[PDB]
Amino acid sequence: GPILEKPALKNPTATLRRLLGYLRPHTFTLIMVFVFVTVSSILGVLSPYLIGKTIDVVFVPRRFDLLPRYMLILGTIYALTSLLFWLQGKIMLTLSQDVVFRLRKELFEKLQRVPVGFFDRTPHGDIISRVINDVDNINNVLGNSIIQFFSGIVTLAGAVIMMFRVNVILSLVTLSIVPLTVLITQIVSSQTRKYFYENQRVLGQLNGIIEEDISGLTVIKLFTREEKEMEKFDRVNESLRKVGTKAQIFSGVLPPLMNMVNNLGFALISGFGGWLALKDIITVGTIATFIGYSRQFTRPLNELSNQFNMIQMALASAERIFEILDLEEEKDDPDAVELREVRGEIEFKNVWFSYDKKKPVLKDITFHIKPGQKVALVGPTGSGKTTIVNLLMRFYDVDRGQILVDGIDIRKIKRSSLRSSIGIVLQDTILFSTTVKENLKYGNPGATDEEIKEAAKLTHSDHFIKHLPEGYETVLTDNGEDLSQGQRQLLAITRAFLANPKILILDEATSNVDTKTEKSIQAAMWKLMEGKTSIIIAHRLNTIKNADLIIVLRDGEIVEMGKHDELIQKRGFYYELFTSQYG
Amino acid sequence: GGGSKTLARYLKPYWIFAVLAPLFMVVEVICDLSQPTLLARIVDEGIARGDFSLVLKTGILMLIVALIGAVGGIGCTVFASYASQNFGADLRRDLFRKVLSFSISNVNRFHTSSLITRLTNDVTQLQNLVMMLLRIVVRAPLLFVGGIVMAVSINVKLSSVLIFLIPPIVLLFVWLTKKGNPLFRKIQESTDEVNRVVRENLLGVRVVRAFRREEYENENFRKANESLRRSIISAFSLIVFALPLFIFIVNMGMIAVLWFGGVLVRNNQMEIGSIMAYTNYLMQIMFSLMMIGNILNFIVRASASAKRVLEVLNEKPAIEEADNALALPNVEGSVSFENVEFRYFENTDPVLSGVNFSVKPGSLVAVLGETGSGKSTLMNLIPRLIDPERGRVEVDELDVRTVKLKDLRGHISAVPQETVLFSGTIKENLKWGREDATDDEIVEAAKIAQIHDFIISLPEGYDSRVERGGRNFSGGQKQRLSIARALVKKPKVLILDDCTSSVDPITEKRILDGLKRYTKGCTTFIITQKIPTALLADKILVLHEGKVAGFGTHKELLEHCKPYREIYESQF
Repeated sequence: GPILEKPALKNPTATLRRLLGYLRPHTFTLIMVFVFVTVSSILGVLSPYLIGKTIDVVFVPRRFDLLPRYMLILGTIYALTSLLFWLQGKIMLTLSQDVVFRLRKELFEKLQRVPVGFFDRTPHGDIISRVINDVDNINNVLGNSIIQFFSGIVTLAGAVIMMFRVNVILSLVTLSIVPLTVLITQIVSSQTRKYFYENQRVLGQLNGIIEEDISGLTVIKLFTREEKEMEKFDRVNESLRKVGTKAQIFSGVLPPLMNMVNNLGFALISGFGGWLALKDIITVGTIATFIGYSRQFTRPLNELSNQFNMIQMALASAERIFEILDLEEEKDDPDAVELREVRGEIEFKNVWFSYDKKKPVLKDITFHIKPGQKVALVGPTGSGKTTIVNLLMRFYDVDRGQILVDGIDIRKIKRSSLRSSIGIVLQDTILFSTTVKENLKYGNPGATDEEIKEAAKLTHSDHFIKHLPEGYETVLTDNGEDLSQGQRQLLAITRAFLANPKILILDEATSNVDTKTEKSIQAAMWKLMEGKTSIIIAHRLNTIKNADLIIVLRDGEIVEMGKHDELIQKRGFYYELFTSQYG
Repeated sequence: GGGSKTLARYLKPYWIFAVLAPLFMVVEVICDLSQPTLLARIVDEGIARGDFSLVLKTGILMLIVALIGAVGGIGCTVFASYASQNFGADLRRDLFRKVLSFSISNVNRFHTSSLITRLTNDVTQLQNLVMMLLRIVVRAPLLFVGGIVMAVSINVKLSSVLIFLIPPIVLLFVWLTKKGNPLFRKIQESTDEVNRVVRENLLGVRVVRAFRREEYENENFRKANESLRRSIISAFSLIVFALPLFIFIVNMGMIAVLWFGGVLVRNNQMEIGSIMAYTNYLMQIMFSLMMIGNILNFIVRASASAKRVLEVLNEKPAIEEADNALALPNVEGSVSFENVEFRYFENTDPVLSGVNFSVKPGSLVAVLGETGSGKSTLMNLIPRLIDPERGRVEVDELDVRTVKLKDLRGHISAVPQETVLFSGTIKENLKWGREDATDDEIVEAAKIAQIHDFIISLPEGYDSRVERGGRNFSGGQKQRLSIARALVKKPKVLILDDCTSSVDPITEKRILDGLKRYTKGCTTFIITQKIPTALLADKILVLHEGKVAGFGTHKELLEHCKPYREIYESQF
């Protein structure tokens, strides 16, 4: 409703030109629409003039033989005005719609290329909300606000030019309501704004109390807080009762006021008009005509202001969208290389990394994983063992030091070839809203409907898969919401298999998994990990006991390194981290 | 069945506002209908008759009629504001009081999300509905009916025009609504699909990127994009044809007024002024009929709100304290189940069945089982948040259905896996168990909970700020904060879930060890799925698929209890 503050557009004309180049290919079509509004708006100010003339040429001198010629001219004038309202709307509908249809390709494609960090930093819900709203804002202004503003201008100027060339005294009389309108509109809109926001403040508070007390209802009951929460609600609710009244009042009185100003316009035109008529200065039709313009200086003025602010707002929205489309995208090196068929040796050389560049996350990390080796990464929450996964996939780049697969530095390998050779199963697995088969095939487009079965057979997933309602073509609605979590991780394991990577990065949760699937998934991991180098964020005793190398982490620093029995024999931090668990 | 509760009781006490709003609005309507009759009088009886008084006097009169009509409006809006806002406040309050009485059984009937939208949005729609009823619902139909009344009184015969003008418009509105509704529904479907593809491509960007399959998502987005372009282009192509056709009919109607009225002035039946007012009336009838078209649309949606709000008002709370419930000034903390059969939804299978166990006061019992075993119902049954279908739950050998709820829950602390804090400070939250708790006592509790050092590192320490729901603290921080919040309450029974945050660092073991020092005079259930966690407990309640499998120590359970053996195999 009421705007908070005017948009701080960083040189709008620059982003205006940019926006004015999107609809550039349909210039002729946009000119054709612009003459329509002109002739549809001008024709619409002619109508009340003709009625006055008709009154003056047919009705007053009792010349009703001229009536059919006048009614035909009006009738066709009407026909044309409504036929151009269809046109200049039907055309702008698709034109505007195509414009944003593009903007959606561009923004979405920008999303595929934009660095992960942008997604990692801002809460997903907000980026979709702001972007979409910014986009509608364009759409509504390009498809509506621009023509309604312009049409209003030609209409306003039209009705004014004709008024003065008919009678000047009467013109100054009716146009005396304009100062009244503006004064009223401004005073009222100032209070509407003040109480809209004071209301929105309390309403947002009251709704917060409602959303947190319903979601945490159980905690309120266990703590017998019903009375206290009732009190906290009441004081805010009683505060909303009083403010809403004020907000709803001031947002409500402008229409009666505008309608009053209309009635005053109607009166003055009828008094002064009729008085001038007695003095033979104007005619009766002239009064009829000025009646016809008597509401053209209240709401249509307000429309002009509001449409202008909407246009102004749309430029800010265009500016944000253009900044997103200007963000830098991930690109390979000019000399980036495809991955030669190697068994995947991994090395970190004195690497340092941080997300905010202020709070160090990884320090001096150095190790060497040779082909076929099962490596366990252990440590408390903050060890940074979850960050290693990102760097090796190059979702983020290292600050200091160098990471390298098969000797070759990771920043000089094609991002395309890297992410194939290296596979990944995360603790927070992500399935899509397609069938089971389409999810498993995701890792390999050219996978047959026999290899999907065969591989699923090998990882103990195929069992429950066919036991599902629609079997293999079961549309996993809401990202596998109706699946056993173990079954989801089993599907995740199965689809990671089909991508045939030569390096595997695992993180398999244990939280709410039933023991039955649990045996199956760790069997599936084994078939997954065989023939592959496997860096595991281990959670299971049978993987740390069977690891070829364990890298104990703490504060983003490698404290220890060695095999299980050795690291227990050392009785260091790994001892505490282990014996205080499986002791 | 259903309920006799009614939302017309929330408007009832402000009935005076409810009568002055529409009354004041008729004054605006009458004054608005006065104007064209007075104009016609200026010309048919003033101008055409040569007298200036007439013109001057009715001219002065029209101004007064405009100032008066203006009051009626502002009046209507003042009163309708009060009537609606008070209605809203009173409705909202009763809605909230209702939910604060609800049990888990109630909340599960609706959804917590839906319950939120009923006490927020749905309230504001009815508030608006009431505003609407007291103003344009009075304004529009009177202008329509009145305009027709005026038209007819001016010249009955010419009014036949309206019979040809109103049916085509009404039919236009019917056809639009009938053919429009499916298409706008189609828009919301395509809009959603656009949101589906953007959301999944954000939440799963790490997967689609690692799978070198980004172009497939461009292909996917295109389809959702091209669909949104069509469903919108088609829906609105109607609208963009609807409005101009309406204007024409209105226009062509005025053609019918001049023409038909033309023969009537030639035949000395209508003055020219009357023809002029007739146009001004014709337009009041048409544009008001359009407002009526709009009112109807809001009523039907607003009506759905009335139903949802009413379901909440009519819902009876599933957990009732008895009339002569037993006060519990203290509790020792013995806890038993006697043939408990439990199930959250009457559709599904029993979550528990024939569960028999007893726990002497002070025991530290690990309740071990896998997901779906029913181990997590304990937290809900012991304090009376649900009642069993069959069997009884007892605390201190008393059926919990017999004791006062405030007393019972006042002695039991439950720490669920998913924690919820409330806006305010960490101290305010931590004091939820007892206002009169000293800072030393809070620090003691936080220290056991292993969260005191984190709190103390924050700039404002304990008086540091907790945002809505506790959304600004991590998962493990909220969990410990919730553990500390429990300890301050001084529970005589303590039910803790998920062991601790699923594979929490070694410091998980400290909280366990630290509780053991505290659980002196506290019966403590720790619902884990972890063997090591269950090993810190005096005794293990093993649950498999709803029935109790075993109940003893590791050496006993590793012998007989087959589920326990199966669990132990998976973990070692």
